[PDB]
Amino acid sequence: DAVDCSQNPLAELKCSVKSFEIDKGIYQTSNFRVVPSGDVVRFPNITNL
Amino acid sequence: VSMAKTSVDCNMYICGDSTECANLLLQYGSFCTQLNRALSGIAAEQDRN
Repeated sequence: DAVDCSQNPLAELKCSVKSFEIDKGIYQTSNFRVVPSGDVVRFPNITNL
Repeated sequence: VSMAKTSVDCNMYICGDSTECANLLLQYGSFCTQLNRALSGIAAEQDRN
């Protein structure tokens, strides 16, 4: 048998606890974050020329 | 009969958005995982208490 650890939330837990069978309950399997979008770059107005 | 149910994001703490750091953290194995279990265990007791 085999588990694709990226398929779904269930897969993550199974891989995380290293088991093909889970008894019951609530489990934290990973952290998460939101990915930033575009870039914002800012430089000074007037310089010497 | 209780204390704060604290939690720590290991990766966030060690590696402030650094890919190189993360690679240099993974080389240490289950370090983050072990810490997570310990903190979770405490919070669980805080509920029972």
